[PDB]
Amino acid sequence: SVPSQKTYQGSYGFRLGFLHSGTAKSVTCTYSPALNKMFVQLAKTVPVQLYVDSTPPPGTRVRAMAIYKQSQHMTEVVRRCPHHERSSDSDGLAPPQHLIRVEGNLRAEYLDDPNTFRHSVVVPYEPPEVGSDYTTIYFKFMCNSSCMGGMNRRPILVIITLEDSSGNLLGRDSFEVRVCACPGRDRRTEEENLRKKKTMDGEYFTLQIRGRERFEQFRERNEALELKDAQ
Amino acid sequence: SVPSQKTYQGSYGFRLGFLHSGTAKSVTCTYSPALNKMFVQLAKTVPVQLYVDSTPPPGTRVRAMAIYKQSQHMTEVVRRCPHHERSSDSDGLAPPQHLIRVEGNLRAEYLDDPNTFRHSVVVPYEPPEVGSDYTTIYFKFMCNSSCMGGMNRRPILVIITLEDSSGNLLGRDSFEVRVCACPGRDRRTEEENLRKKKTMDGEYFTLQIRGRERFEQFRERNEALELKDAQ
Amino acid sequence: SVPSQKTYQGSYGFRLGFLHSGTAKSVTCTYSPALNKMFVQLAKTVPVQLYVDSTPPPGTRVRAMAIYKQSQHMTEVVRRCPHHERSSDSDGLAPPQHLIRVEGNLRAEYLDDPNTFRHSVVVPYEPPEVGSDYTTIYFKFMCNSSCMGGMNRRPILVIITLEDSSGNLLGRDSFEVRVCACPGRDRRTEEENLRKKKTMDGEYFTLQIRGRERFEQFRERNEALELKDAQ
Amino acid sequence: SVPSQKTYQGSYGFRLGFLHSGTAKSVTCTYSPALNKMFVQLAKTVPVQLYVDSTPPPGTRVRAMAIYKQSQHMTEVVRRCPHHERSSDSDGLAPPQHLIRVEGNLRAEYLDDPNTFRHSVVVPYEPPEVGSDYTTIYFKFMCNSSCMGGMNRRPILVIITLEDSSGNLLGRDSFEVRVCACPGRDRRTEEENLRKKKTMDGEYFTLQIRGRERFEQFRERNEALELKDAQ
DNA sequence: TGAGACATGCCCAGACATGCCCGTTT
DNA sequence: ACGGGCATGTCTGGGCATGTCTCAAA
Ligand SMILES: [Zn+2]
Ligand SMILES: [Zn+2]
Ligand SMILES: [Zn+2]
Ligand SMILES: [Zn+2]
Repeated sequence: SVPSQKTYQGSYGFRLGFLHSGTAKSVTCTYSPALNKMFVQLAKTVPVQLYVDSTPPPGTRVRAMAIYKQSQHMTEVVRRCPHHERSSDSDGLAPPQHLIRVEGNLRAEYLDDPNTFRHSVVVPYEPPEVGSDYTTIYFKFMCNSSCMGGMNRRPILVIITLEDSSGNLLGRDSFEVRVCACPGRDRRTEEENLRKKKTMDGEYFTLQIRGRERFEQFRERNEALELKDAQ
Repeated sequence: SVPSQKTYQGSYGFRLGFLHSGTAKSVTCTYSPALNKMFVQLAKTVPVQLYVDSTPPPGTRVRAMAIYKQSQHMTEVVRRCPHHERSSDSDGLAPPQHLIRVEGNLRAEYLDDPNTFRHSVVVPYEPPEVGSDYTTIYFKFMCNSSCMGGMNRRPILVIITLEDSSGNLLGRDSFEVRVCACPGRDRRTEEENLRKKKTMDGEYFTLQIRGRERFEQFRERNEALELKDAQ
Repeated sequence: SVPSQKTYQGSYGFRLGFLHSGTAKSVTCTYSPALNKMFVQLAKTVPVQLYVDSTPPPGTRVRAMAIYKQSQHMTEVVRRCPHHERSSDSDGLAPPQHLIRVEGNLRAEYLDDPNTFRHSVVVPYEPPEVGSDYTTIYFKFMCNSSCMGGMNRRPILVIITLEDSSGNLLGRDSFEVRVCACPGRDRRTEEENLRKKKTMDGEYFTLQIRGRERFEQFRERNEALELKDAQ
Repeated sequence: SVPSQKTYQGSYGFRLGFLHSGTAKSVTCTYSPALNKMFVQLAKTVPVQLYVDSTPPPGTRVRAMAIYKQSQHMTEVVRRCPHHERSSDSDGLAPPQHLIRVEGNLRAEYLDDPNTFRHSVVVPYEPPEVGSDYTTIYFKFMCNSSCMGGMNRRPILVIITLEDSSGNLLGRDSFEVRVCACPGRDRRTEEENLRKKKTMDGEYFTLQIRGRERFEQFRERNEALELKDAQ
């Protein structure tokens, strides 16, 4: 079974938010909106902001899980490479197989589901600190997005979800994460192969569309991309 | 007896949906909008969606059984060549003789009717989560649609039924499959054969777009339209 | 264990000889000396000549065995593809797994060694028929040099050997065989990629060789290829 | 404890020999007379010849062991990386953790010396088949020479040794290994960086040659000799 | 540390490979 | 009865991907 990744703000307008990269511990963790992807170094900290309109009811929790992005791999549980699964790199509260880890919260709980066989981590929801309108959370990924025996270069996706005391869904969101050794580089590169997927390709193509009422449906459809593009 | 490929939605809405993606020569899957055919590689994952209207009673199961579309052999069991049939992989819960399997679903069941010796698989039916509005089971075909001493190029058609808790009918639909090597290829090419095979008649509407795949999906997203005027 | 393929005429000057192709059942079996390779169709007859100086002692036998040509494959026994291993295409005297078969000799014996696990066939040595100075023998190969589960396109090598009553070696020889569906074609093609491996490549390269006495060793060495080439 | 590598021909003039393969990135194994190094891909065949002036006593054995080359790690037992170790390969006759395996020899024995803890495999010595004047033996290296949590990019040295019935040293020789994914390329480079690092001292005669493949062949014959006057 | 410059495992668009199915000549 | 397109599985050199080492400048 492959858990959903469908965005769903729920009745609390739950959604995620990230920070920029170019100061202190930034090159060791950068986010590119154009890709909605987080580039980060093995075992280094990645901060994430939880935004919510109203306020979650008592007992509310926040969970984080990973699924592969590509379809031929989804059904495959995202484990940790074997080499690393055998290392003292564990605060103690978190099992060695788990890829994702919450940093700085002894209230965090790790789960290795009996049925789905999926790996996840949960923490009690906490209200924003007076001043800011979000609750930042810290994550750490324990294997490179290219370890053999592990993810094996298969792009992964992190699904953050807001569940109630009973576990029921209340809101969901997600983002792509690539663990590596040169976040800055890999980000540029990828932001480049994109800034080269629009210019490099410019040729035009036509299409025959029968139906007076149908043409206006494709017209107003394509007349829409003509705006959100040249800008 | 012989299984019917009658497009029987049922009284709930047991239909089919497939992911819209490119058709370059490097992908493992790619659907035939037109021919309702599939082009997944050997042993790769096949994402099959299942929309509906009303939730069937607590027990409805889904099943998969293959059939050769060609009238000549449309009465012969769809097995595996003794080669791969003599091969066991990471799956100690799914017989080597069966063609179709489901990925991640320990609730699955593979059986050969003691009357038809038919290869079929039945996996429990789960309803859509909160937010989303459908469900997709992950199928995996274990043999090329051209392996000598088996299917042997004989085109096929997967019959996905929605039989209730007592094996009785309650929904059904099907689609063609082509376990080939370059899914993009035998999709770019097995498609043009229906893009020069006839000239036809009619007066469309002129509408040109932009983009390579951006459009390759656009003109592609032009087939699912006029199909509501014949059968 | 990979049996030897080292040519060895022995004390009887044992060696092999073939015929030309371009008459009757020729296109269904051709030999190209430039390659010392026999191109032949599945299940069709291939004739081979056994030449020997003196005359083998009483009890002498002749064996034929196949080994893969490429090194990463030698250690692999040359079996028959699974599809074919299950067919009535057997005179009865010869097991279905065996690739090589002697045609027209009920005195022939097939072996499936207990240790080497190799497949072989043997026949009592017979003197030339008055007139010719050789003993022709007939072979048949029961799988295409490209059957999956079988040789799988891996080039094979046939080692004919002259053993005594006890089994001791007395002479050995060998030749390359490719089973296919278009011997003529495949032969030309290959005789072409060769007639294109000498002309296509002509550039010269130099080499520094210290040692007065050593230079004359490479001189008389290369001064040798200058003769057997332009001719 | 660290085993000796000091060559030792012994009273039977024991020493190894290798084939003469090329460098196309399609080769799976390829030795270097220059570097006296083998470049084989993961789990592929590496034939090693065994020459001996006189035949050994009844019971003589050949044992092959690996050692890290570098003085720093020369005391660290060579094991398979965590990943490949957790893979039971179609060779249940051999320990899942042994780096070196032998192919096609049921009489082979794998070892885990209690004291030293080193790993090695042994096989009974076999006299050269008539006509031939040496014995080859087939090995496989179950792990790239850079698996992490394994050799981890550390060069190793395989020490073939000839021991007797009562395991006494009889002779010994060795060679360098590297398990890649491009034995062709990797060797070209490594061989090239030597074919530049040295200038040597002397008077060199000049010999022009025709043909890249042929030239490369002499060049090899010549670099091998240029080693027969170094160490 | 920040940017090259390697090192070394792997993708791949574009050929090649190889069994066949026509159709038509010596 | 041997040259010709054809349906399909597959090889391959040129390039790309991804961790890590190395030297000079805030
Ligand atoms: Zn790892
Ligand atoms: Zn098959
Ligand atoms: Zn076969
Ligand atoms: Zn390994």
